[PDB]
Amino acid sequence: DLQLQVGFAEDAYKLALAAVESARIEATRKLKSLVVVEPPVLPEIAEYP
Amino acid sequence: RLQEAKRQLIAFQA
Amino acid sequence: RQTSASREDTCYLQTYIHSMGLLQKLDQQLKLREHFGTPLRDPLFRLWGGTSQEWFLEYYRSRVEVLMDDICGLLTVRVQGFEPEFAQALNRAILEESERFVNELSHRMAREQGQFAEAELERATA
Amino acid sequence: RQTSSREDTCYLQTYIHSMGLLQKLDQQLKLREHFGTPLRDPLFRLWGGTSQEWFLEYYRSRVEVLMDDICGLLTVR
Repeated sequence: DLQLQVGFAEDAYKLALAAVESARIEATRKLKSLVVVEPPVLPEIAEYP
Repeated sequence: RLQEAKRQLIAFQA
Repeated sequence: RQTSASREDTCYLQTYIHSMGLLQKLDQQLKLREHFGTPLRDPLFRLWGGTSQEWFLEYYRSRVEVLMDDICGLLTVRVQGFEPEFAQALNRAILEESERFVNELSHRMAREQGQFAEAELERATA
Repeated sequence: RQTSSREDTCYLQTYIHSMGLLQKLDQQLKLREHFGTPLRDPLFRLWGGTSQEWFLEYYRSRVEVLMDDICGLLTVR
């Protein structure tokens, strides 16, 4: 019974450390990017007025 | 929880 | 087409062809201004010297026509010129730059993932 | 785009014309100093000592955000 209890504790600890590591690595990755079809241009003349 | 379980196991070994 | 539904990239190309970013490369590679300023005989359809960059972009957009077929999903490009060889070369350069830009769009998203993976590997090694 | 669609463009369209972005832009580039430079015309210049709401309205008047529905493309002028 004590062996089963400590095995459950070890399993809980390893799954918890896996979860915290996964959350940590996810929390820093560059998930989304902004692609630029046309970058900002440098105007030569004035469009307005 | 793991610390408490290990403490119980090492206490009941004797 | 994707090398192993695809309207997004054809729309990207439709926007990209008529952009100053492509026009700068095209003029640096083919000297569009020199070719389009040659026909001094008519003043209505020639690129006058000393004109603004915006007018150059407007003239280039007038010369190059892009049409879409949604029911068939095909993009047709007609490029005008004052010599046939120049028109063919401009069309070829447009197609090559379009393919390069399409690939570069995904490569840009891949490079940051590569840097992130390198940093993760470094910390794991430590 | 997602690195491994129509919602992030909406978030961007709302975010570009927001005061939270405008305060960062002013702290970075000092838009208030630049938009008050032309003293000759009074219609299109940012008068000194104006309300923050008026500054936000002026910024929304200057920066223009357009979106191609069919394409999902956002153009900023």
